[PDB]
Amino acid sequence: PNFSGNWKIIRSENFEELLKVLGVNVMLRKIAVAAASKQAVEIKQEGDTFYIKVSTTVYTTEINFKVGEEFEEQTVDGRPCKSLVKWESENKMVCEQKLLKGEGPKTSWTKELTNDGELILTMTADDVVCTQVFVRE
Ligand SMILES: *C/C=C(C)/C=C/C=C(C)/C=C/C1=C(C)CCCC1(C)C
Repeated sequence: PNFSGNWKIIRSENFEELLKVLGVNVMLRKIAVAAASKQAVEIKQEGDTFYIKVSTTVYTTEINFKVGEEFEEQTVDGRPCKSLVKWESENKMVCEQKLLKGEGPKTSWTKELTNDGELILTMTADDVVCTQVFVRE
């Protein structure tokens, strides 16, 4: 594969419905949808080690992991979790998450590089799947 690059969002679907499952109230959901439309992702991949920076206009967060090794990050709605990334194929990885504290919907995410040069991110809470599509800058 190779996920390395600077990626800019071109499409974002079902993000509000995801936030709704996660308990976010309507006005905040609308503002978060707007923020998501400015999302940028920077990736550096070395073998199965990933450094990922996801940002919007006013916020930035860094995700560092190695495939197959547990790490800590946060769920979409901001709750600390334990995460584990595995490959599903040559160019797709899937992350399963578990809340460090309490209960909540079952969340996960995937990243995929398509043959047409897009990066597809999916984020899931229970039955609801958000799909976001990026292209290289
Ligand atoms: C591997 C790529 C991942 C895990 C991308 C994670 C992206 C986020 C957690 C972004 C979340 C956002 C919200 C929850 C609302 C505001 C808009 C975003 C895109 C910053």
